[PDB]
Amino acid sequence: FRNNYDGDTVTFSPTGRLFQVEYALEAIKQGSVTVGLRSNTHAVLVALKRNADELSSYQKKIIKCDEHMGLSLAGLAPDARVLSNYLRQQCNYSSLVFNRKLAVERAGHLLCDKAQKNTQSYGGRPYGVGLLIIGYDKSGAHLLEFQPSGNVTELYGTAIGARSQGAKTYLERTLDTFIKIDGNPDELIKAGVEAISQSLRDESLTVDNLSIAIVGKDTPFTIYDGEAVAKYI
Amino acid sequence: MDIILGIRVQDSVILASSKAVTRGISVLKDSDDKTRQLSPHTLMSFAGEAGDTVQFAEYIQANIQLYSIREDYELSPQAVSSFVRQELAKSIRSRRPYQVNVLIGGYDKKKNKPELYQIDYLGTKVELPYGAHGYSGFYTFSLLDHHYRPDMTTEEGLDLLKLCVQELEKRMPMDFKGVIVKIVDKDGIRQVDDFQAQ
Amino acid sequence: SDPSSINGGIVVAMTGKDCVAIACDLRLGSQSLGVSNKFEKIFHYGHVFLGITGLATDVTTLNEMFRYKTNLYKLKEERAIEPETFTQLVSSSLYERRFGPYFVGPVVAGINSKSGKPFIAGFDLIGCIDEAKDFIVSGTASDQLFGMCESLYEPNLEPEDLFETISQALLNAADRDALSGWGAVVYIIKKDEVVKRYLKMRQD
Amino acid sequence: MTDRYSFSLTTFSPSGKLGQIDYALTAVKQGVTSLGIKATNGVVIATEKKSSSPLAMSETLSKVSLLTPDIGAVYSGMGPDYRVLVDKSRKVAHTSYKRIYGEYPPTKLLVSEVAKIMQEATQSGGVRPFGVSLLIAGHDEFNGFSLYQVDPSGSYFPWKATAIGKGSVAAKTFLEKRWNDELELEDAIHIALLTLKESVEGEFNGDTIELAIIGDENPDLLGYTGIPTDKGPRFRKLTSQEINDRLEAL
Amino acid sequence: GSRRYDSRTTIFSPEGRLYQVEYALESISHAGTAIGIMASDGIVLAAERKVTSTLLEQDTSTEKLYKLNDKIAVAVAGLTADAEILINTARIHAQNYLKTYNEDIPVEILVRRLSDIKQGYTQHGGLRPFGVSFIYAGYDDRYGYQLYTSNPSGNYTGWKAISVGANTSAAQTLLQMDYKDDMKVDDAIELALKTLSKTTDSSALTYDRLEFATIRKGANDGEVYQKIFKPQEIKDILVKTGIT
Amino acid sequence: GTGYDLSNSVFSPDGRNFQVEYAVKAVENGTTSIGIKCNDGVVFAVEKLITSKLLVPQKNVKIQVVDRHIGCVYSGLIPDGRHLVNRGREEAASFKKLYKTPIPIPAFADRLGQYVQAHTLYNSVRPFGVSTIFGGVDKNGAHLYMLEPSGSYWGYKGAATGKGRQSAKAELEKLVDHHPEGLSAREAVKQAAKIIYLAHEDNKEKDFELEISWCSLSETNGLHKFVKGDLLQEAIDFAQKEIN
Amino acid sequence: AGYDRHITIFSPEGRLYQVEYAFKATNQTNINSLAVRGKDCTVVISQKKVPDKLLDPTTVSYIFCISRTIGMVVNGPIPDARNAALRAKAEAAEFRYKYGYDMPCDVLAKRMANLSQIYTQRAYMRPLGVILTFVSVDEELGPSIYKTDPAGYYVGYKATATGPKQQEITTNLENHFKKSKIDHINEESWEKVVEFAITHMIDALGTEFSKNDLEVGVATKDKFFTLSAENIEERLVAIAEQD
Amino acid sequence: TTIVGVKFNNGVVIAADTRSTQGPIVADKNCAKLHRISPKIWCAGAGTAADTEAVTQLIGSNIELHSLYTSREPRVVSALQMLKQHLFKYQGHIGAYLIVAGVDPTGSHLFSIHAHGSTDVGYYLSLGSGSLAAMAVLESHWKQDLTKEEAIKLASDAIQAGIWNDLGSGSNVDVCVMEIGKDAEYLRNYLTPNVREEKQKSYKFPRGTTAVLKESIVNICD
Amino acid sequence: TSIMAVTFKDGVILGADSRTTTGAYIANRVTDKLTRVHDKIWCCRSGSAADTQAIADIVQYHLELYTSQYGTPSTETAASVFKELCYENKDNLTAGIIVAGYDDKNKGEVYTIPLGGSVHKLPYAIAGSGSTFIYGYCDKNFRENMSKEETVDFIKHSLSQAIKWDGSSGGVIRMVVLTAAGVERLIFYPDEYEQL
Repeated sequence: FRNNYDGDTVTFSPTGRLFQVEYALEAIKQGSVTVGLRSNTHAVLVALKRNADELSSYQKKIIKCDEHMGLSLAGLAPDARVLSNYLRQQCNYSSLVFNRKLAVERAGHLLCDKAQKNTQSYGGRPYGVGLLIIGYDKSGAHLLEFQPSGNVTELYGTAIGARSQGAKTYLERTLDTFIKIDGNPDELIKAGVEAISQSLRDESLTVDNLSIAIVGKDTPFTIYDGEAVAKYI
Repeated sequence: MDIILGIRVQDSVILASSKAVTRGISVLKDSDDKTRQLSPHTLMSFAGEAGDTVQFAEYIQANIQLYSIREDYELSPQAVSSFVRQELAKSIRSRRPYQVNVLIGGYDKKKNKPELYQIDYLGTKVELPYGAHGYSGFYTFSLLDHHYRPDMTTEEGLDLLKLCVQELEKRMPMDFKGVIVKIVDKDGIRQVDDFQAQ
Repeated sequence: SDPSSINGGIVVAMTGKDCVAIACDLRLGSQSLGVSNKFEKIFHYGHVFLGITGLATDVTTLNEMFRYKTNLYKLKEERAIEPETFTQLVSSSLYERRFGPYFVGPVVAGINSKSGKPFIAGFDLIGCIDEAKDFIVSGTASDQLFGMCESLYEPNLEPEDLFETISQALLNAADRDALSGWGAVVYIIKKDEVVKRYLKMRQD
Repeated sequence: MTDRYSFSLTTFSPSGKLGQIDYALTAVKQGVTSLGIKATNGVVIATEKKSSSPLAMSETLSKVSLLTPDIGAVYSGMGPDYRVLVDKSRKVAHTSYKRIYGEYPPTKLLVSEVAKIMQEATQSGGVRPFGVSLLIAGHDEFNGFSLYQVDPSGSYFPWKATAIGKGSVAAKTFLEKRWNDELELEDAIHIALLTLKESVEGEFNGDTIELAIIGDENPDLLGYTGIPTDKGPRFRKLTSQEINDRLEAL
Repeated sequence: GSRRYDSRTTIFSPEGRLYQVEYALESISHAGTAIGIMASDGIVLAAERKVTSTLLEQDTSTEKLYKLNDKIAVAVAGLTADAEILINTARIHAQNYLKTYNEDIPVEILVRRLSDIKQGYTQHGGLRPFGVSFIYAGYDDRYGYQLYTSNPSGNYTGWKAISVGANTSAAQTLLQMDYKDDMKVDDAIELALKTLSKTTDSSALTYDRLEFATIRKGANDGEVYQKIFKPQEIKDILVKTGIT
Repeated sequence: GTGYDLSNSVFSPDGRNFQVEYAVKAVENGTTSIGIKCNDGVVFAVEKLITSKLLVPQKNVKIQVVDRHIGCVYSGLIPDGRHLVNRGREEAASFKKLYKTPIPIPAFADRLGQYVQAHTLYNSVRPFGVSTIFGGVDKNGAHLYMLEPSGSYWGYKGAATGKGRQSAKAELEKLVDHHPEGLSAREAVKQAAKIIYLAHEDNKEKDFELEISWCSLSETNGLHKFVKGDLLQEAIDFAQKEIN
Repeated sequence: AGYDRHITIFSPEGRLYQVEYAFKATNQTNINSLAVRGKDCTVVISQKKVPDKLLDPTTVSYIFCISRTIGMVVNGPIPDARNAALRAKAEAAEFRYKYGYDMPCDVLAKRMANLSQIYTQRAYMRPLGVILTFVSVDEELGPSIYKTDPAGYYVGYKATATGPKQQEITTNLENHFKKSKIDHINEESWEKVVEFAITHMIDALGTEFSKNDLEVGVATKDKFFTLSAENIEERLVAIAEQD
Repeated sequence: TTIVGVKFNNGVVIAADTRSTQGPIVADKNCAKLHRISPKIWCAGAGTAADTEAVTQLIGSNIELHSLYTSREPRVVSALQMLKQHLFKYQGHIGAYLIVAGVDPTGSHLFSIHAHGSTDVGYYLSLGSGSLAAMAVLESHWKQDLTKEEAIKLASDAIQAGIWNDLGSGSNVDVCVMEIGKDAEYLRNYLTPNVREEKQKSYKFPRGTTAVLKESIVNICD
Repeated sequence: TSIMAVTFKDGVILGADSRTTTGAYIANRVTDKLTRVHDKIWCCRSGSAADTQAIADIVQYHLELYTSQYGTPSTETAASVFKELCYENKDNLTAGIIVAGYDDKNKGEVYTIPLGGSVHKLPYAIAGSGSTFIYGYCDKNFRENMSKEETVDFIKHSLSQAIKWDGSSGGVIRMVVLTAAGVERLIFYPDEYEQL
């Protein structure tokens, strides 16, 4: 068991499991925590960036995909780059060909299908990264959770990475409050920072440690780093 | 077009090639050397389409030099000419053919015989005592039919080329700006540096 | 204009009593300009003889092709190619280039080594086999050659007489064609021996 | 999809053996006996038609196959492998020879093409070797009559007479007793039936035995008249009745 | 997937040897011995057919000595089917050369080409190597009579006399003993037969178990001649040398 | 010996393909889904396990449409289901492009079947980790199908798969007996809601969301449509009243 | 001592275990079929078993109409069966297009047997776990039965049977053709040939059949067709009024 | 060229003249224009001579392989289908025009094929430069239920119309008869109505007439 | 060529002349231009004989494979396959096909497919070079739900006029009647239809 059935993604275990996919899932858990949440007017990403040394920079975890869509990552950053690039192209294709901003729901379906092809063919490997996609389209604010198994889920709020369960239980309690935060971006970010801090343990949220992103009704997807997020610590 | 003449005498092949390079209404150069040494005892002269002419000659040169290194041996003039003919014959049915005519003057060290080969752009090879490409043949062949002998010395050969060049300078419409003359014999290839006033 | 007229040249083959002849002129020109008077258009592979008129580069290329192919044939079969079989090889090789053909008029001549039976054949440029008992003709003076052969020929000629007939067919035909002549060569072919004779003709 | 087996399945073992070729030869050993005998004026190839059921019609399965008008084949080993080798052998006689030279290949060269096909299944990526040994009998003008054996390795050898499959060791020994260089075709048919009778357990008659010859031209089998040089095929399969005639005087 | 069933035919051992080349060489050491000997006036090729029968047609058979060219031949040791694949490509190469240069291919150039094909199956492709070793016998106007050998590695070397197949160690000692530089073809014919006669795994050395060839200047011509000995001719030369 | 269950295309000694059987375990592990054939259409329903309050209700849609007249639902690895439906949609478009008519459900069933079967033929792919229930209305009536990981599929009166398949099948069998003359689309929708609720006792530990779709000649014009609003609540109320 | 049983390469004994295990798969469905030739017809009988009450019985079939003239019954799992069916149909149609006449039963069988032989020699393709029995009234050969298996073997039959209890059907039919001395069922109408087939399946298997326990395919001059449950019932009434 | 095909009560006959031309010149005065696809399926071709011969041997080769594969006598519709699909692929660039006739297990058949890949069926057909001359004879004397002897006569008369009136046709008449029951009989030079008259003179020259410069023996052996 | 197909009460009838010319020479005077692609789906062919023969053969292949898998195809489906080939290869085809068929549900149907590869479902259709001369006649004389005998008379009178004026049309008038009863071949000789 396990030993014999985890050599490649093309092999089912005797209980119907896909261990290579499950090992890829484990790369996300080792990844640094990031939180997503939304109301009816805005959607917010908050991420805890990780460094190597005190001499090193903090690995950026948020990537803009279009003016109305973007995502945060936990796991293999190179794989997030590939998937975010694909999403950038799909968003771009929709605009050029149909003059239409891509629905966040359709973006989720496209990621699912792209991840799935890597879980059924020989020689490849699953993607070793998880993604939280936020956006504002023709049906309002949206937040998605992408796992490299191919499973994509629309949520009000969630978290991924190490110790992400803390932030997730907080949001699960705070649900009725933060969903009502309409027409107030600062207050949604506060609720996102209070959630991300639930997953802390090692350190405190410093100025070059924290990264935040916001998208909404009259707000293009925009990333905040450094002194721009000093007012939230 | 450009003047390309060849003559095999007793112990050597002599190649004479015009120095002019003309584009449209202007003579761009009057000292052009229309020749490449393919091996120590084999010389090829060329005439035809602007770019194709040098590109082909250098490509052949590169191939014969490659052979020489690999085998540590110089191919016979006959072998080199056959290789050249085959390359030309390929190109004539290709997308854009090499429009190049060549003479190959060589000294076969195994036979101790000079050898001259005329090959046109179609891959029409033929071994001759004397050869020309283009219109120049229309004057020189009859001249050489008269005055050529197979036992001529290298010096008698040069006198005979002078007669050909004088006839071309008299009757050809183009100013081809004289010729560069080279001799191929058992000691290799040398240039007759003073043909302008010999 | 016409690739079959640029160089000039002729070939003719005739059958006789226990023998075959094949002849060609020696001219190689470029339009009006005669270039070589040593351009032989007959080749042989073992005892099978092949003449080729038309574009000179293709004459040379096809000779090298059939030498290449007959050499491999001998190595595999452990025997020399026979005229009948070679005729089929020439045919199929030409037709392989149906839409980019060799501009040639080939002519096969020989005696089968087993049956001793004289054999000749001709082809168009894409390999249609002209098989005739009497004679085959090809080249820029083919009209002239058909005229001479039809008039001069009779069946069952001895080698010494066939020589006179084919030579005189070629000579008088060549002299009515600007692009043919400049020398001639005639192969008299028998089971045991083959004699080659260069003919004296007009040099204009 | 995609034949990702682009590597050999036959490789050398430490002892130098090519395992799959040996194992293919072992498959041939289990196969029913077939034989061939070369006479001065013909060749005979024979084998047992071992039916898999009495409800089967053994006429619909021929173990003896025409490849060209003057060439025939029989085998020992796996039948399905033989069937596709025949398809390929017939085709290669056209594409690699008849369409070039306008005549059928001589026996040695057709054998050579079949051998090449079998050699390639010994070295190419993602295949096993053929589990058959063929006996090919034929005629051509310049070589006369010939008989060849072809093995799973692609190796082939000319024979005066031989057998392959189940009882090949005994059968060869019996052929060495009876063969000489002055046999007529009918003498060879007789030697072939005697030899084959030692291999068959059950019924031995024209319905259970299959037998063909390469001999004289059969103008009655050509299908047309008018061309003197075309005299008909040299390959002929003997009928059930023709075999029984020679068993009554056995 | 497929990875599981791949023997990996082109990898090094920890000792820096190619497994499959070594195992192919082992295969060839069981093959019938073939010998080549170069004289001043020609080359001898002699080979032993291992495993024969009374019914094996020797007149038609040709399992060890093959003609590549009018001036070049080879003796084979190993898988015959593998050899024929290589033979045929070598024959095409010689003809391509001839078509290109209008000169017969020099012997080394042919040997290098064929040995490079072998080397390929050794470095890429994932296929088993050809289980063959060749002795090449040929003549050209640059080096005259030449003898070469190639094995499954793709390495080739030049020789005055050499053996391939079984008992090469014994055969090479015997050749090194009785060979001298000023030999004549007829003396070499004897040397090759004697050497086979001592190394044979069979009882005696009879005509029906041999292939024999010479590449001589033809005695009376001026150019090279390739003689592949017929069964009766081998039976005769076997009596002359004193092995009836 | 052993090791027959490591590669996809491999037959075990008793003629089985263990990798397909292992794929079934992935399906058996999944959510329960069903199909109900009524007298002029088909109804599909599925259990959606609510992991948390954070899942947006009524979003995360699981039932998928193919062309305009076919519904598909599946249990097991959801991505594999989507992959299958994407293929189905490509396949239905092709059929319509060439033949003009919308693809008949039997024709469509085989298209999925042949594709799923193809993924049991080679070791370079793994089988589909879903059983798919699907169907709709065509030229000659309604059709319901279930397709397993082996590629096996049949026509059904009612179908069930996933964790609670035994419960569902038991209820489905009672409906076939007690409504022999045929059930209506209105009834089948209510009856499907009941069965998903009764089947949910297997996953009773966590909360769930109901999803229903239907394709009926009289109720939807032979087009696939989702059940929303007052009709969905009516079906939920019926199931809650039946559970007590 | 392991991987030679996973792909189609020779075992030390010269065997192909994956071929032998594919034969095993043919019996997985626990269904028996048989085929007999009439005077100018060919009939195939196959057991029909519908265990689940939730199945639509009209979709449970192992008989296929390959062409207007050819029919095929499969012993083996349905996915592989339909794979073989779809291919045979495509092959049948391509033959008619390229060669201008209907593909004969025996030629289709050879073709499908060649394809099967390929899976037996190439590693990446598995054998199909099926035995295909083709039937027709060939315009040259008349009533025809040709059967192919996972080894790539095929042959024509006077009559044949396939499945777990193949041997009981086979010996029953063997004994009949020993008594009757001919190689077909001497009967003018196909309906009586269907009755013969069903009668001999009942005797051999020692089991009675209802209208839903059987599938029947009939080939006649220029058409192959399958019988409905009611067509079969008519046939089962005929045998009862005589037994 | 003149070629015809004529069905009769128990089979089919085809015929052709024997003149081969290159422009206005006659190359072969006894060319054989009746080709074989299979033993009992024969072919007569017009247009580009190389194409008719090439396409007839290709389909002939594939028909042989098909016959061996199916263990069945080749049919005329198979030759027809393969020829037309090959020709259609090349959009008339293969300049083959054929009358294909023969017998097989399904009966006797007569078809025409054109270079672009269209086919016709009939009881009497003609093609080539002598097509119209021959068709005039066929339209004047054809009737239904012809005998073998009447069919050979009619077909032969039709080729003569081409021979005498068409400049592109001449010399002899080749015939092939294909009857349902029997072997096909190819009747090479069934008629020879154009024997060249004895010449007025002999042009055998006295030996030495031709001047020779150089003479040598050629080496064939090695 | 003059060709037409006419729907009527019991089904549909296809009609055609039998003349094919190369220039002014009649290469075939007894051509059959009514071509079967299925039991009760036939077509009338005009344009390049090579093209329409190749099209019809491919369509017949597709419908044979369609039938094997999905049962009897509709007339619309056949028209769709013709259209697909004609439209997608419009640069290399000169084909004008009328497709006519009968099934039990839809009764008789006629689809015309002109040069470009467009499809037009019509009560009746005319095509071929000769059709130009009978646009007026047909428009004034066609009625819906005619009887078999009326429809045979309409086609016979129509084509006889097309033949009378068009040099590229002539020979016999072939018809193919498609109904529930089956398929009926009719033929009418010059001495009958010229007299009309």
